[PDB]
Amino acid sequence: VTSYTLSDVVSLKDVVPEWVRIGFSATTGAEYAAHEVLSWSFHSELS
Amino acid sequence: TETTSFLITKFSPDQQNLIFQGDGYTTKEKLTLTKAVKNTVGRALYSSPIHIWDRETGNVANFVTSFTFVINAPNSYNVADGFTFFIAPVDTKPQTGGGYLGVFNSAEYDKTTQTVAVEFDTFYNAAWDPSNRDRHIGIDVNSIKSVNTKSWKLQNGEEANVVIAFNAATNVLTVSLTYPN
Ligand SMILES: OC[C@H]1O[C@H](O)[C@@H](O)[C@@H](O)[C@@H]1O
Ligand SMILES: [Ca+2]
Ligand SMILES: [Mn+2]
Repeated sequence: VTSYTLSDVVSLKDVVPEWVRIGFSATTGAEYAAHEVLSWSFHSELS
Repeated sequence: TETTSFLITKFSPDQQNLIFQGDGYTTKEKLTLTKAVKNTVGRALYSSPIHIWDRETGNVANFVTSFTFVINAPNSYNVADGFTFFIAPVDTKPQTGGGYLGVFNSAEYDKTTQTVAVEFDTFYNAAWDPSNRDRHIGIDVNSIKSVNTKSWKLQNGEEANVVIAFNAATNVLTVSLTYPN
């Protein structure tokens, strides 16, 4: 079980609009690979 | 209070609660962003917009997302370019491909982009990536040049389990990637 964690402060309020859409992106260029997602869950709560 | 939640433990060929862009498509069991072909881009968005913060109250949402992804490189040594989880405006569309990961257009800070992404970068772009040349996890804010990174050893074709959480109280975004082996 190998694990990596990273964290930092992101003032979301100043970067993104009030409403957003979330998703995944993957690209290839001169070099490449297949990028796949097997499952996905999300939960948000705004008071 | 406004909450939005969803769980998809297995994708289906007809995944209607998702918006596809580029070469993204689903199949039985998996969501494919890109095939192992040169110069492509694939994106998938959840269909419903999400209320992340509110100008009226100034409150910001606490959120958590979990997903399992797999990178399968036919050439285990020459791998590009990477995968990202992003939060963008409702009208988001693919941006520059290749090293830009389909979410950004430059290494300078562009406030008009209004996108925060967490990248899983597999290729070293000299112009902005970490000098150590390591593959890495990175937090991107309106720029392809991460505000913070962590070297990461890609395990070709292995399922990576990821959790990204955002704490509204502290404005801390936490990313966590785990492999079986
Ligand atoms: O695919 C690796 C590399 O290939 C080319 O050099 C360009 O498409 C870059 O943007 C990309 O990072
Ligand atoms: Ca890169
Ligand atoms: Mn990078």
